Amino acid sequence: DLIFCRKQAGVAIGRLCEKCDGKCVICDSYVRPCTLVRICDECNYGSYQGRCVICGGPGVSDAYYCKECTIQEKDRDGCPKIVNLGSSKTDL
Amino acid sequence: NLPFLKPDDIQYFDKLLVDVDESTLSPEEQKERKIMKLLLKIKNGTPPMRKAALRQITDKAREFGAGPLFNQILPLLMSPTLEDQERHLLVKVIDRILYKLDDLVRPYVHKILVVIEPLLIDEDYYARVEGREIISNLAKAAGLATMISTMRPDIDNMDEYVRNTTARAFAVVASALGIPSLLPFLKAVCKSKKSWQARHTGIKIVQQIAILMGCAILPHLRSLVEIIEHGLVDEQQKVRTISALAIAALAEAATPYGIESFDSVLKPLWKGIRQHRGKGLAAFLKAIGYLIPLMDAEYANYYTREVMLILIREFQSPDEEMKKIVLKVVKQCCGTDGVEANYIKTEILPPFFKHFWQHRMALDRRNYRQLVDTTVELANKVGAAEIISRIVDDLKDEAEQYRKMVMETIEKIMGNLGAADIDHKLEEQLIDGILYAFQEQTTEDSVMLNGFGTVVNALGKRVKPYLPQICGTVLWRLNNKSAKVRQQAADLISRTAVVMKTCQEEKLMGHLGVVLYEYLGEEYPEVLGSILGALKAIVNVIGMHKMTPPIKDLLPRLTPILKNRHEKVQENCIDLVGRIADRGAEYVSAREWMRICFELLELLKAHKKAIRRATVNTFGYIAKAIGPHDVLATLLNNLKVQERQNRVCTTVAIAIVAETCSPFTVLPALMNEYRVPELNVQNGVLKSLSFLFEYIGEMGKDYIYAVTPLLEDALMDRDLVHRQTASAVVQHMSLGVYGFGCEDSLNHLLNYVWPNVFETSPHVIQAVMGALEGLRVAIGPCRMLQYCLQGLFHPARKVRDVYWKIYNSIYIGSQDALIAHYPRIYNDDKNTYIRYELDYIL
Amino acid sequence: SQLEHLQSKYIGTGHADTTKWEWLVNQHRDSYCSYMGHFDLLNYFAIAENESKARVRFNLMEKMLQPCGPPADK
Amino acid sequence: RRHMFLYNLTLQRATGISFAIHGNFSGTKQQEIVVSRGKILELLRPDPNTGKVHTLLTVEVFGVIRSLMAFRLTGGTKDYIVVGSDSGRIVILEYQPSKNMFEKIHQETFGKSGCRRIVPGQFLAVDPKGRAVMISAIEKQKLVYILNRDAAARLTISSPLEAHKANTLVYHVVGVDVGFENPMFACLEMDYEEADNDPTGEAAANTQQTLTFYELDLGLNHVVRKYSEPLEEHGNFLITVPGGSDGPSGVLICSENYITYKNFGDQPDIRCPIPRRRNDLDDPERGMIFVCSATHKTKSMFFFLAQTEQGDIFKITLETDEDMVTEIRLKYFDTVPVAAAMCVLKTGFLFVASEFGNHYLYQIAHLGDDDEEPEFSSAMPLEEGDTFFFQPRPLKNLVLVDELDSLSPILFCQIADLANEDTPQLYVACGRGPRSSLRVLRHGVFNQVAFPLQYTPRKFVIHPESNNLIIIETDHNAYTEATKAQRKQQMAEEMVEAAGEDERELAAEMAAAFLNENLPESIFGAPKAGNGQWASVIRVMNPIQGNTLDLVQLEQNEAAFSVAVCRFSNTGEDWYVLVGVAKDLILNPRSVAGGFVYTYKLVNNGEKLEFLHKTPVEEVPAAIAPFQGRVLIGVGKLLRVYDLGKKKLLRKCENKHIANYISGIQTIGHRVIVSDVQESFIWVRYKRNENQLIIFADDTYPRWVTTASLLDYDTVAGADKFGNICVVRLPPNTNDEVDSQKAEVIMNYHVGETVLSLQKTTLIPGGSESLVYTTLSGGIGILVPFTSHEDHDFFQHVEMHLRSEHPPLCGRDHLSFRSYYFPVKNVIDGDLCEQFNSMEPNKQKNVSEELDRTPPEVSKKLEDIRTRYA
Ligand SMILES: *C[C@]1(O)C[C@@](C)(OC)O[C@H](/C=C/C(C)=C/C[C@@H]2O[C@H](C)[C@H](NC(=O)/C=C\[C@H](C)OC(C)=O)C[C@@H]2C)[C@H]1O
Ligand SMILES: [Zn+2]
Ligand SMILES: [Zn+2]
Ligand SMILES: [Zn+2]
Repeated sequence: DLIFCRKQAGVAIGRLCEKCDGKCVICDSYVRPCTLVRICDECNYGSYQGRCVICGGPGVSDAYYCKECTIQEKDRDGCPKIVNLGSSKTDL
Repeated sequence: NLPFLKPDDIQYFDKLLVDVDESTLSPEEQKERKIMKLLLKIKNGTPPMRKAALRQITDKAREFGAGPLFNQILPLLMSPTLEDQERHLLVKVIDRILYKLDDLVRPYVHKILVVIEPLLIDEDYYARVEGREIISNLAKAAGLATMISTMRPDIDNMDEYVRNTTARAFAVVASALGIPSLLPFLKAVCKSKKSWQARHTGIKIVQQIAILMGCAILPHLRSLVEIIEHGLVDEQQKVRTISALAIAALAEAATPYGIESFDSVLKPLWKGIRQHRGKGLAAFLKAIGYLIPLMDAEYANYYTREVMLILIREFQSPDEEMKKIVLKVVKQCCGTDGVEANYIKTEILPPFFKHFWQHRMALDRRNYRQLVDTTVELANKVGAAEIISRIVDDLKDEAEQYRKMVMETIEKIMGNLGAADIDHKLEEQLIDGILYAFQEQTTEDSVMLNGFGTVVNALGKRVKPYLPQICGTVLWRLNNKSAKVRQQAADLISRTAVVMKTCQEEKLMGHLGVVLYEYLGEEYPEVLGSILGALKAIVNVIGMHKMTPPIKDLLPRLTPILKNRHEKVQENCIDLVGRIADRGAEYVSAREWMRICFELLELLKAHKKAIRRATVNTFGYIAKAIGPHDVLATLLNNLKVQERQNRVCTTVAIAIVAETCSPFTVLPALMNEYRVPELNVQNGVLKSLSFLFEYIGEMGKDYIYAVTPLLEDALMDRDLVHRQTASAVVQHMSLGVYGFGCEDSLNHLLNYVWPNVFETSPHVIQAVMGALEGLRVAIGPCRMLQYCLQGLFHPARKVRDVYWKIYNSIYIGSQDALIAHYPRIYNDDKNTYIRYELDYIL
Repeated sequence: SQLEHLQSKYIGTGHADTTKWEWLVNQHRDSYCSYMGHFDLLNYFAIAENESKARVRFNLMEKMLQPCGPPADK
Repeated sequence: RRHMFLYNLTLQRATGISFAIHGNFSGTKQQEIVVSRGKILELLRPDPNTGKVHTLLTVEVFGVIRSLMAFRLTGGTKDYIVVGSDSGRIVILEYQPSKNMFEKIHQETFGKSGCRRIVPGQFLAVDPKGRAVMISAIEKQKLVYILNRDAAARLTISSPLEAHKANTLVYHVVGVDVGFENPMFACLEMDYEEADNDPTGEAAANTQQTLTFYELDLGLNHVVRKYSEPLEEHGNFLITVPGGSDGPSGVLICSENYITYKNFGDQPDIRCPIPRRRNDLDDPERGMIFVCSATHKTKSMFFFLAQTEQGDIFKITLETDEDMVTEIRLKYFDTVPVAAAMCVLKTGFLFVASEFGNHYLYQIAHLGDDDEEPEFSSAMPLEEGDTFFFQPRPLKNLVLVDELDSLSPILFCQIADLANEDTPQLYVACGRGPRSSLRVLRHGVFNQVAFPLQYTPRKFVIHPESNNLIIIETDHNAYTEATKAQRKQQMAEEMVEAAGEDERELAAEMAAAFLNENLPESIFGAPKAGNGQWASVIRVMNPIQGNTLDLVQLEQNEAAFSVAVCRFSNTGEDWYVLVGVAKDLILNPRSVAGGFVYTYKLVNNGEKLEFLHKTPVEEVPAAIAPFQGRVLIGVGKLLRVYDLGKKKLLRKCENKHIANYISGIQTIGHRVIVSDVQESFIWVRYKRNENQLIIFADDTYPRWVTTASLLDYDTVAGADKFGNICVVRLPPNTNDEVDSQKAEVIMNYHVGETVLSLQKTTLIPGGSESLVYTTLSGGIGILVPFTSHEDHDFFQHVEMHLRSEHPPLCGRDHLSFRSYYFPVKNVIDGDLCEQFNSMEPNKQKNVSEELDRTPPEVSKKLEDIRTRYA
């Protein structure tokens, strides 16, 4: 099962891979990006830096919250890096 | 159960494979087995397993002892097959168990250090970070006393690398426990009478403290300088060198503060460079060069005038490291306020350009980069033309690497300062040089492209006389046998099209556009994309009426290029078609625009957002040009005749039409499509409405009533998919019209959205809750709270569950506003529930 | 990709077993913190009474421990 | 008619101050003062030559500033400003003198918007070396940001470090001067978990305040609750004691009746009681707390300035043997009005930002250590509950250099031409307590003239014939003049009963001396009478001059809340003044014995109040409105038509169906609009034929109404306690004889300040009409109707562009801020649009051709509304 990390985000800017370029990580919408996504420091450490906040692959663009999410302050809920609770650190 | 074991994990966890009785083994063997299980669950387990095992190994750390814990952790940590994030996990484990073990780690400090400290020299930056992390946690767990006692015997070790390792470890210890904690030890060590090796190691510790801690050393900079300043006059040469290097590191860390703390060092260095030679002199000069930018104008002038003779003498030194240091020093001191521009002109520039600007330095990357940056920074203070004229002729040297160096330098200088300082003679010199450098290209240098572009764009309208020959060479290279030369020429066209327009040379521009149009059958995709970009630049500069070829011939030629699979071709051709549709749709029939629309529909689902954005823009321009009716009819037909895969493309296109030609030209026919009793057509209409409102936002404020009856029908329809999509439409409406006075229509739709709060299907109730949150935003939290208060204490537990979910969403979203909206709850016989302050009336 | 656990961890939210006393205690604590945030609300309250703003803030902070009195046992 | 579309403009910005910090914000030796007016950040510069405070910068931040501090890193020469507010974000700004603006250096996001309970923003604390800053909520959550520099000496911020603790309330947070050790933050805390699980309720009585030191370990990068000890006296705030090689580095905990030095380790707590006034006329059951503190550091000494609830400042110094403190030494410094913040500038000046009324800048003439006034110390012995004593006196160590005018608070306002100046003047009831006043404002920025008053003015009505003002001045915790003189006499006589025959000659003439001294309450403060004690008078005053044409003093514990000047149809042209007052009103918990309506006859051309009679009522008469020869009076819940009898006011008709409490009553025709304390507006129809009062319409939303103004026969504009303005309207042809109708809210807007006066008028003759409002923070603002829809669309696009390009300075969302309690509706924020001039030229030009104009045309179109005012 996948969940959200939801730790206190920091100064690191979340990234997306080429497959999801422009998508909002909360609501999956492609309409009107608005506010830069921030992620926790643990999610950006070491080889995880600059990686996709959904798959961990190479990041090519900055992740954004959509306008609807920032209106509802869904950009204030914590690090939206997706955690796979069924995997281990070196899986996939 | 037990996590999966990779082949390299067998040597470390084989004991867990044998099913022992676990009541038969030694208490020490039991300890080992439990630590092994915990480490395996941490390294190979799921996040919950890792969390639990980490918590338990931290809670049981003191019971396990530092002995067995580290005895099993250190081989795992230094495993050659260990992955980076596994190493990070083990470092976090080390940190937690150290924090809980505290002084119990003291007997094992030496062995932990000997095993881990190779991490401090690892190529991986994060490996060195984790080594320093382990050392600092060890220092704070064991205390300063035992760290010194463990690491002191290697201060005067004969092997230099042992001393370097000890110096780095002591620097990390100082960063952990604070510089004042190590100040007396360093004061004693740097002045050790017994050996110069100990003094060298202590001064190196100070240098490494500077390098590691940066600006954090500023409160103790004076103490560090006082501790090491004696080393500059030490009898041992290596001690003098390391003292100068430590001064340089402290100065770099203190930038731009702390010049006073270096006072006692100014005269030694100033004298040392008048005596020492070689690497000692190089270190002294490096220290001086890092000290100069910290001084005020007057003393900076005085001091660099005192050292400039030795600097200019070392300009001709054969040793390359000395030349690198001297280049850094000239860049630093010339960048300091107080060193006048005329002094640099007369005293520094001639020898600098005579000895440093030779074709030999362009063949090494480090020398290349450093000299380029130094020369550009020099031009920043002494003037652009003053530096450019001294190398401009070298733009025509036969050495191509030298040409590249000069071109990059001139490019950066002219991009920073412009061309206002350049006269006519140097202007023609620049033109001839960049022409020769671009013609004599064997490697397709992007530096030549950037230099040509920036030089022309900085000259501005002054390149007007040279544009004949420039465009001549551009056309020559556009017909070159190798397509990469053609791509570079088209890129140059795009880079300089604006300046070429403001020069009024439209005939050359038209011929270039004709040539580019003749190359639209280019088979190499990157070349074709660059050609399309050049054609777009030429179209933007010439205009739509006078373009050659005519637009009526250009756009139909672009129609088949839209099906190209390369993303560069796609983006460039879509942008070209878009500008044509924006400002020149006159010359294109409606049927050709419909063909373009059909080809464009598929690119709305591209993965690259730049292509999607370009497609949206161009489709909007076309819809504005041709009107909504025909394209909307085609789109509604598509909506009915196809299934999800291209249905959302059609939905996005319908929303674009509604946004560009206003929604009253789309909503009537779209809602009339809902009257078909086929259900799936109704679901398509509902999804189209959802995306339409999400896409148009504020523009939807005039259309809530228009779609209200359909939403009433869908929210009460038997199909729960209809209810879910209608709730999505309501959410997008309320969030799109937030703050535009649609409170009553949304209040009406809330009464139809609400009864679905008891739906059990997760996809349905999720959409209902999203609609409710959008309605809280658009109508306000007080109305939602008024709806909530009835079921907050309902006798039925299910009603309470539903209403408390809704209340939680409202409360998290509107905590501070609810203060004004809570109902009056009277006191009882036991508790006071009246908020008396709000009942104050002045 | 979802759950309400973090909603449960937010102070002030509730559930089907939330008591009236807890709800109103949350209301009163939120209100006191809001008064101390919105400067003109506290201005109003300090003009109504004849107390300094510091005294009003002190009183409201002291009321945060048990704003509605002791709770009931059942 | 189409719903009104309004344009909001602040004519006079708020002048109250909640926070004031001083520092080197220019980066030079000049010292400036950053103040927070609430939703406005202002930068002042006091001139050491003239001693006058000049305002350098004013910025609307469109938020609720809750915490303001200055900080600096080691080696720097300019102080950065750190702001925490209601945006869920912390911002760090740097003032730029070359462009006169607050450049936002950093903005970091951590939580939701609003003045929330568990989301940080309320408290700010900075490490004295500028290495870290803690932003704190009142409950649970605290966050620490590490601050550093880069190569170019540019400020850098880190990710937040957590330091949360459930069920923990925070009173105050202050960074500790631990030199260059690990940064430390000291907080007053209290854990309520025990109180919430003890149905007996004495785990709450046993719960005591904690002083807790949190330590930030920079190397390990975490924060730990390292120290925490309970206190005997609950503290209200903390003061940083200078540290490192500059002092002992503890904390000064201010409490009720005490100040304590505390420091973790073997340092014992040093307690010293606060010196009370000798012959203090206050209620003896009242304690004493400090309201603000200032800390000044020199090369040789460091001292603190702590002001009492009564305005007396004490200079506090600490004596130190070894590195522990030996004692706390205090001395009476001077007496200035109760302040929310005090700033000691190194040039020798003291800035006093008063909590209400005007602000002051004094010159520190003498430090006050070369006189024979007694010094007090913790070392001195007292037994029992004796607590030291001193006597206040006029200014000795300070002299007044500058006085900054401030209208805060505004409790009532009336725009009228009472001076025959053609253009109307604004007559405003400002101030609080003995420093209250009535000010007349004229357009020309407003020029002001102030007339002092006795108590806090609640309402005032203009006599149509005499044009004079009839003000009711009320105050809680206050004595009447008669009660004050009686208490003085009684305490002198009990002075000389006690003590001895040894020299009555002394005491009997000391007491006499004590009764001959009258310290002006305007400077030293009025005596606090105690709970449920009220002082109230009525004043007939001329509006051109300041002369009190008449004054009537009411009984003790009688508090005036409603006043009206009217005529009656059964009488002739005789003018009457009705004054509704409460008797024995206690606010918390609320109760009252009843009220009285005094009826006076206004004689001598509206210059004398001739007492006719007094009518008792079973509840506070909170609203009195003349109504076609009779009066409408609100007795709590009850609405009543009263007629003038010659021995009492007779109840002619009554409605008893209002929800809670009548705060206001207004009339047009036979429609009476009643404001409930909580339940918004209620429309009542008076049917004269049947002599009845029937409710026929009300609102769909609760509203804590403060004032109202009738726009037309169907439209009512109002304001609430939470800083909102509304406009509601009855549907077309709403029958006054049917049962239920609901008003439609046609306008909602969040002003950001609590509005208490709202009036439809034209401030310039020859201009159209608008809605002028005043606020408790001293602000004056206007809502201006749109004529064309072209202008409306233009200004709406301007606002929408400014929301994106010029976002609020402290991280708030402008649309959300104006939608604080209800979604914004039919109002455009002109204060935001007028920030178009404060943008950089590129932004101006970009969004100007987004409108397809030149920035000159945009700014001139903005200024044209301000000159036309409607
Ligand atoms: C993160 C992902 O979920 C990963 C993956 C593998 O998920 C299955 O791939 C996702 C990509 C999905 C794509 C590219 C779907 C195509 C959709 O196309 C329709 C027509 C929609 N297009 C637009 O909304 C287009 C333009 C909009 C209006 O404007 C902009 C600027 O985007 C949505 C999808 C793009 C991936 O997300
Ligand atoms: Zn995370
Ligand atoms: Zn991905
Ligand atoms: Zn979203």
